[PDB]
Amino acid sequence: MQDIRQETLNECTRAEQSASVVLWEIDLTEVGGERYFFCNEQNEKGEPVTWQGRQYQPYPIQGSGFELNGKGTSTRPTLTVSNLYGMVTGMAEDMQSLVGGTVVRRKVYARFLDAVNFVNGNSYADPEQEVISRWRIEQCSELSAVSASFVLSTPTETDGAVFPGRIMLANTCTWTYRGDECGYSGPAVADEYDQPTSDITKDKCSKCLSGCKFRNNVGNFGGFLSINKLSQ
Amino acid sequence: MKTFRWKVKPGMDVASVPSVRKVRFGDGYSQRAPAGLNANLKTYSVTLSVPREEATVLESFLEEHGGWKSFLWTPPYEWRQIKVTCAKWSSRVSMLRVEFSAEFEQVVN
Amino acid sequence: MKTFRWKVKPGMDVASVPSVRKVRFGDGYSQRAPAGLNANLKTYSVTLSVPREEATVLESFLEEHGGWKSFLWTPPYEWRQIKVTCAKWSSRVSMLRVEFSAEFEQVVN
Amino acid sequence: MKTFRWKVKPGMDVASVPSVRKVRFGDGYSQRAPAGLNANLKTYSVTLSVPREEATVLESFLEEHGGWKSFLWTPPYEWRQIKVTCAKWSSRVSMLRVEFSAEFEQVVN
Amino acid sequence: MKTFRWKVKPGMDVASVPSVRKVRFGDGYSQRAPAGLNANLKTYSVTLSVPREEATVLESFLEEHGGWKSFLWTPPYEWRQIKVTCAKWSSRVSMLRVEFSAEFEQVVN
Amino acid sequence: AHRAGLWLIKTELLETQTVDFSVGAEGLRHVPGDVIEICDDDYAGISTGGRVLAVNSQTRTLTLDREITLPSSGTALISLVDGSGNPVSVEVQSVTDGVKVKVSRVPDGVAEYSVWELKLPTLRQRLFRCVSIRENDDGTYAITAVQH
Amino acid sequence: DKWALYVIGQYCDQSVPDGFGGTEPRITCNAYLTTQRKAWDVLSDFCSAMRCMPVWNGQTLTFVQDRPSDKTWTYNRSNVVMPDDGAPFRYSFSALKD
Amino acid sequence: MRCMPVWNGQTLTFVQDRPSDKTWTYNRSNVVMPDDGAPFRYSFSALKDRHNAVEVNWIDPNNGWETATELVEDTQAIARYGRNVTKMDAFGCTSRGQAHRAGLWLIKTELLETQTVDFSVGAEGLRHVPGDVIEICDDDYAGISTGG
Ligand code: SF4
Repeated sequence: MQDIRQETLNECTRAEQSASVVLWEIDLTEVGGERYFFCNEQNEKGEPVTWQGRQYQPYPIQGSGFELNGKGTSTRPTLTVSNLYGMVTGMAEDMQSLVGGTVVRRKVYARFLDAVNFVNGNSYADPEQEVISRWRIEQCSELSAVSASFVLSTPTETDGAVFPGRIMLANTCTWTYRGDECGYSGPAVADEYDQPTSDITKDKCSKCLSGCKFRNNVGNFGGFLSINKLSQ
Repeated sequence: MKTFRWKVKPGMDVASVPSVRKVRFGDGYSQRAPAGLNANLKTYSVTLSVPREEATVLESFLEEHGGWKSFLWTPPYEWRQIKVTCAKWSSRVSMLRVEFSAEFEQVVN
Repeated sequence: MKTFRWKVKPGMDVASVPSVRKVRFGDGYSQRAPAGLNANLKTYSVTLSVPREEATVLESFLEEHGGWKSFLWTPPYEWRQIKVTCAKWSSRVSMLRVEFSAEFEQVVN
Repeated sequence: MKTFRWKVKPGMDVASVPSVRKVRFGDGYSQRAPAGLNANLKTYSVTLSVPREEATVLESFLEEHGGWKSFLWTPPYEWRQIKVTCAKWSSRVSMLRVEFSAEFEQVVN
Repeated sequence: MKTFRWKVKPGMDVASVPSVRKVRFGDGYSQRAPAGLNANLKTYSVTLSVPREEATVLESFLEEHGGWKSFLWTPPYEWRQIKVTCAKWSSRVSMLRVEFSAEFEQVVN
Repeated sequence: AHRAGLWLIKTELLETQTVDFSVGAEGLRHVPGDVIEICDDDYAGISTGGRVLAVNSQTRTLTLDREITLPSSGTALISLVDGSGNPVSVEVQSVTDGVKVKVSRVPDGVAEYSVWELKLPTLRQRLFRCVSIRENDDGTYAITAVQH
Repeated sequence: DKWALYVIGQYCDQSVPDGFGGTEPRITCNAYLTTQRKAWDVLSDFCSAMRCMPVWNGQTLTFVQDRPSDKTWTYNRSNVVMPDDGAPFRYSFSALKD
Repeated sequence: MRCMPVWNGQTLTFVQDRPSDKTWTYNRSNVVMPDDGAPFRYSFSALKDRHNAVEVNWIDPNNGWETATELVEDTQAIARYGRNVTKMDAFGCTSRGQAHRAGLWLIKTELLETQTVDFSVGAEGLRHVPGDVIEICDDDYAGISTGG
C-alpha cells in the first residue's frame, strides 16, 4: 500500500473525480545548477499553479514509462521538457553536467490544490494530499530546438550506485577535501595544479600525493600509495 | 492588434468537444475526470463578408498574429472578452465581395 | 443542478448496440454471451432549438459537466429517469435561433 | 419470445456475399471452394414504422434478446421460418411514429 | 516567359496556414513561435477560361515551368508582384472553350 | 543452507500462475508486495461481486446489484472498502428478496458504488501478490501479480 | 523503513532446529563481499536470503516480508478495465521444465 | 597516425585531425525542415564513457620484445569526475614515448569532443565527404538570428 492519505484513497475509487495534476521539480543544487518548478498546465485564471504556497510555472513537461517494480526497474522512465527559447540549453554549458540532478514528481487531484487557483475558491484545499517520487537524471537522451528528453532512475538503482562503495586507487585520494575523513583544517596552501597559493577561494587539493604533501597531511591519504599503476 | 473589431454577419458554428480521462470497467461501470485543468475551450467557425478594396486591412491584421499571439474577441454568443488564435482563415474572392471562413480556437492565456 | 429541463425536436436518434462477449475464429461456429449486467446503454443524438438569451443558460449548464459529471434525464422515448453524460454539444447560432447537436450516453454511475 | 410478429411495410435490402476461399494461379486459371459448410447467411437491412405507444414493447423484446440468443422469423422475400439475430436497432423518433434501422443476420443453429 | 499575363475568373480561393513552432504535450499549456521569417505564403486555387486557339499557348507556358521554375505573377487579391509556381493545372475541354483549375503557391526563392 | 534451499523449491512447486489485469485510477493506491484476491466471474458463473447501490446504517442492510443466495450450512463473509479506503470484511446473516442482504455491523462510511465480494466458507480463496505496477499515461495502471 | 527492518531482524533472530539436534538463529550474515557488484543486485540478494522483497515505495524503500499478510485488496469484473475482447484478466503458467 | 580514412567514392584519401581551413557553414535557412521544427538533433557521449586514463599497449625492445603497457592519466579530470580507465593498443608503436603520446591523444579526444549533430541537408550533400569541417548556427541557441 502506497504512502497516501485517507482523502486521496477515497478519491481514487470514485466514479467521477477531479483532474489528475502532475507537478515536477528539477533540482541541480547538488550538480552546480538551480532549482526549477514546472507543471504542464495553468489554473482556471491562466496563472502558475500554486501548491503548498509554491508556484510551479506553466511549461510543456511530461514523462512516460513510470512504474514501481519489486524486482528491478528495467526500461528507465523518460522525462521531456520543451527546448523552445533554449532555456534547457541555458540550464548548463554542457548538458551532461546536469546528470545526477534530482527530479521530484508530485501527483495530486485538482480538488486538493490551493484555494488561490480557483475564481470561486476551494473548501477541500489540503497541502498534505499528494504522492511523491524522487529520480536521478542519468542522461540527456537528446536535445533539439523543440524538445530535450532525460532518462530517469530511482536513487536505489541509478548507475554510480554500486556496493562495496570505495574503489582502491594508487596516488589518488577519495576523501572530500577539508571534509571529515581528509581532516585538514589549515590555511590555503595550493590549487589543483600544485602551484603554491595563499588564496582561500582558489585553494583545492589535487588529491595526489604531491597535493597531500602540500597540505602536510600524508598520514590521512585516501589512497594506497604502492599497489600497481596498471589494473588486473 | 490586441482585439478583433469586425462583426460576424450570418452567425458561426461552435464545437466544444471537451477532454475527459475515461476508463470503462466490467459490468457497465466506469470512471471519468476532466483530464486537463481547463478541458473545454471550444472553436468558432467565424464567417465574414468584406468589400474587395478593404479586405487588405483584415488580411494584414490576421497575418500579423501568424498562428501565435492570441487576441481578445467578443463573440455574439456569450458577450465576454476571450483570447482566441487564428490558424488557416481560408478566403474566397468574387467580382464584388471577399468571404472569410476562419477558425478561432479559444486559449485560457 | 442534476437534471435536464429543455424541449427536444421531433427528430433524434437512439442507437442501442448492446455489449456482447462473442468468440469466433475465421467464419466457423460462434458462441455469444451477454458480457456486462447492463448490456444495452443507449446513445441519444439530441437536437435542441433555444432563443439567443437562454443559449447562455444551457451552454453554462453543459460546461460545468464537461464530459464527466453524469446528470439525470427523462427522454420522451420511454419517459423513464436515467443518468446520462454529454460529449460534444456542437452549437450553431442564427439571427434569433441557436441549434444544439449533442450525444447523451447514459451511464450506471 | 421466439418469433418476430411485427410487419415490414416498405421492404428491406438482402445482401448474400458468401465466404469463399480462392487461389489465383498463373495464366488466368484459378481455384475456388465454399470455405465453410454454411457460407451465405443473407444480412437483412430491416426498416420498421411503429406508432409511439407500441415502440416500447418492440424495444423490450429486442433489448431482452440483446445481440445473442437468435429468434425465429418469416421474411416476406422467401416466406420460411429462419433463426436470426439483431445487434444494432438504431431508432429514429418523429411526432407520430418511430423508425427502426436494424441489421438481421441469419444463424444456422 | 517569366510573367503570367492571362486574366483569371471570379472563382479564386486563398488558404493561408502560416508556419508555426507549436510545442504542447497532451491537453496542457502550449508554446507558439513564428518559426521562420516568411511565415505565410498562401495557396491560390485559381480557374481560367480561354477559347480553343491559345489554350495551346497557356499549356506550353505552364509546361515550360513544369512544377519547378517559379514565375512572376500579380494576383487580384493584393496587386503586388510575387514569384509563384504551378503544381498540377488540371484542364477541362468543352465544345467551344476550355477551363484550367490550377494551384499557385508563392515561393520567396 | 537447507532452509533457503527448501524455500526456493516450495515456491517453484506451489506458485505457478501470474495474472496481468491493467486497472484504473486506484493504481496509485498500490506498490509491489501488495496482496490481492482475483474473484474472476469466469471461475464462478454466478458473479458473487460488484458495486454497492445503497447502505442503511441503522438496521444494518446493504442494497447490491445481482443476487446473493446464502450457503445452507456455514457463515459466508462480505468484503467491502471502509471509510479509510481499506479492505475490511464482515459477516452476512439474512437476505430480503435477493438484493437487501443483512450484515453483523456496517463499517464506518462505506461509500456507495464501492467494490463488494461474497466469499463462501468452503472455497479456495485464490490469492496473488503484486510484482509490478506500470503507468499507461491514460490514468490506467498495468498490474502483474504472481500466485500467493 | 527501520521499523520494517526491525520486525525482519526479530524474525531472522528466531531459534530454529539446527539439523544436528541443536538450536540455531534462523538467518545470520557472515559474508565477505569482495567485488564491486551493482547496488540493487546486492540489496536483492540480502532481501532474498531473508524471505522478503525490496519495495521502492517511490518515496522511501521498505521490505515486504513473504508471509500470510492481512489487508487483502479485492478485484472482480466490475473493477479492472474491460478491453474490446472480453478478457479482463490474462493468466500465464511457468513451464514444467522450470 | 592522427587521421581518418575517407573513401571519396572514387579514391581513398586521409584527412588529419588538425584545425583545418575551408570550413562549410549551415543554419535554419540551409538545412531541411521536418514536420516538427527540429533542424538539428544533438546527442552527447555518456559521462561514464569519457575515460580520463588509459593502459596503452606496445612491444618494449629494452625489456625483451614483449607486451608492456604504459599508463596515461589526466590528473585534473580524475580529481573532479572520479576516474575511468580504458585499454588501447597503439598500432605500430615500439618506444614508450610513442605509446604515451597515443594514450594522451585518446584521453583528450574522449574528454573534449562530446556532442554529435544529425541535421539531414538538401541537394548540397554531394559536395561533402567524411572529415569535412562544418559550422552550425542555431537562433534558439544564440538568442537572435545571424545567418541566412
Ligand atoms: S589528498 Fe590529502 S589533503 Fe587532499 S583531500 Fe586527500 S587527505 Fe586531504
